[PDB]
Parts: sequence; structure tokens; C-alpha cells
Amino acid sequence: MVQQSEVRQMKHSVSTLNQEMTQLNQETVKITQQNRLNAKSSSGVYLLPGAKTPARLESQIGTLRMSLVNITPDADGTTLTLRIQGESNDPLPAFSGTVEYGQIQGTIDNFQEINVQNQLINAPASVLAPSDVDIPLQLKGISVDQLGFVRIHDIQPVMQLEHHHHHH
Repeated sequence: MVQQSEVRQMKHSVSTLNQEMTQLNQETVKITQQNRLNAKSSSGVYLLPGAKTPARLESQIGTLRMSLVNITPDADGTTLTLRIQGESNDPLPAFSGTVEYGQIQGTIDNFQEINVQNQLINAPASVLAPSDVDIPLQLKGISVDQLGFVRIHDIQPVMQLEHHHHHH
């Protein structure tokens, strides 16, 4: 019932608004957008190519932190360096992940993920502590200038053995 006949007819009458705050650095704005969307995400973390900031994700192998650097155009899509940094002090075993990437045409109040598809980021077995890895993420179809968001999710260990949870 919010559908009211509300008109924007510019009438010549003075109206004093509240003291609107100052402007902000463009990158910092995209960072503020990243953080807000990050919390609004239930499937992994939002890495906005315009923010390039590191995001913390609690995976099956452990708590890791990804970020986007060296973002450059590709033959088909866009090549950027996907860095997996360990938040813990432990080495991270071999794992694969499903990364979504597309465009955001809406606002923070209401945004639609359009032109979005995914790719498999498979990193090697990190036998070093602390664990830090960098792998080339060759995005397809989408152009660097047209990049809206790169969301890392679905992180799973590959072909590695478990330890028998002997409780009985």
C-alpha cells in the first residue's frame, strides 16, 4: 500500500534539508560498498574489482583471505591475480573453489546480480607456514571495464585423506 501518487513537481518554495555530510575517495566508496555487500552475502565473500580489498572467508580447510590485484583484459574476458592469504598460522592443503563474477546494476538498498557466471580456482598444496598463495584468475566473457563483482565461494579440499574420527 506504499504505492501513492507522489509527484516531484518543482514548486518555488524554500525547504531547508539536513546538513549532508562530505564526499569520499572513489576507491574508499567501493570499499564501503564491498563491506556492505560482503555482510549481505550468504554464499562466500564479495571481491569487488573496484575495491580490490582482501576479504575473510571461513572454508572447509581453514580461515583464508582473498584479494584482487593486477586486473588486466584477456583475449575472451579478464585476467586478474587471485591471492589466497592464510588468516591462521597453519599451512593450507590443496583445494578448489567456485568463483562467481558479473555486474551490479542496482543500489545497496536493492541490487540485481546480472551477467554473472563462475569459474574453478584450484590452488596447490601449501606446505609453508604461514600459508600464502597467488593464482591467475582468467575470467571469461566479461571485460575489465565492465567488471562489477567477483564473489569467491564453495571452497573444497581435493583428493586428500581424512583422519578416522575414532569416538567409539
